Amino acid sequence: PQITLWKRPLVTIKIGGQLKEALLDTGADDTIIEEMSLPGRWKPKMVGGIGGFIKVRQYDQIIIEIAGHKAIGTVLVGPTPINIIGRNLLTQIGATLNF
Amino acid sequence: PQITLWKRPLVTIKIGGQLKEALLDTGADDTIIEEMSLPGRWKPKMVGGIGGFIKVRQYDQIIIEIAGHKAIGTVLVGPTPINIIGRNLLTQIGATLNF
Ligand SMILES: CC(C)CN(C[C@@H](O)[C@@H](Cc1ccccc1)NC(=O)O[C@H]1CO[C@H]2OCC[C@H]21)S(=O)(=O)c1ccc(N)cc1
Ligand SMILES: CC(C)CN(C[C@@H](O)[C@H](Cc1ccccc1)NC(=O)O[C@H]1CO[C@H]2OCC[C@H]21)S(=O)(=O)c1ccc(N)cc1
Repeated sequence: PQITLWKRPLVTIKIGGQLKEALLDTGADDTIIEEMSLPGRWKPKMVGGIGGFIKVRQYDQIIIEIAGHKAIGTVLVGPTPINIIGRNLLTQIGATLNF
Repeated sequence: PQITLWKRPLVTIKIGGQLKEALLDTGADDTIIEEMSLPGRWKPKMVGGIGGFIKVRQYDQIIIEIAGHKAIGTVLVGPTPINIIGRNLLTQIGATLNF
C-alpha cells in the first residue's frame, strides 16, 4: 500500500496465534510490543526513548506477519505505550518513506 | 525521494533561518525540536514516549523547510535527544509509507 499520515499508521500484526496491531514507526530502531503470549526465555536489554531508558525482554528469531508480509527478527517486550514496528522489521517488508 | 530504512531517516531542515537535521518519524504525532528561539507566544504542554514524559513549549504556525519542502504547523520545543518531524508536518509535504 501507499499510506498517508493523517492518522497513526497502524497495521495488523500476527505472532503465533495472536492477532494484534502496531504502529509503523520510522523513528524506532527497534520493534517493541507490550505482551507476547508464551514467548519462552528472553535476554534483558535497555532501550532509550524521549523520557529516559527502560528495561525490555529481548526475543530473537520471532516470526511475525506485518500487514500480510512475513518478517523474522528480534521483538522486544517492554513498557511501550503503544506496540511499535521499528526499522529492524520495516526493512524486511520493504517499507520506504516517500515524498 | 524514496528513503529506505537501513539507517535512521534523517533529513536537512530549516527553521528560524537555521539549517538543522531531523528524524522523519511516522511514530510521532507531533514535531519536537531541541531548545531554540522561535517567534510568537508559546503554551506549556507535556509529551509522552518511551521512558516517560517531558515538558515542552508549543509554538503554533511555525514555518519549517523539510528537505526542501515548506511546511507550516505546530512545533514543540523541549529536551528531546533528537529533532523529530512528526505526522503533523509530514502530512503537509505529502510523505507516505510504501510497501
Ligand atoms: C522548552 C523548555 C524551555 C521548557 N521550560 C522548562 C524548564 O523546566 C527548563 C527548560 C530548560 C532549561 C535549560 C536549558 C534549556 C531548557 N528550565 C528553564 O527554562 O530555565 C530555568 C530553570 O532553572 C534555571 O535555568 C535557567 C533559568 C531557570 S518552561 O517554558 O518553563 C515549561 C514548563 C512546564 C511545561 N509543561 C512546559 C514548559
Ligand atoms: C514511542 C512512539 C509511540 C512515540 N515516539 C516517537 C518514536 O519514533 C521515537 C523517536 C525517538 C528516537 C530517538 C530517541 C528518542 C525518541 N523512537 C523511540 O522511542 O524508539 C525507541 C525504540 O527503538 C529505539 O530506537 C530509538 C530509541 C528507541 S516519541 O519520541 O516518545 C514522541 C511522542 C510524541 C510526539 N509528539 C513526538 C515524539
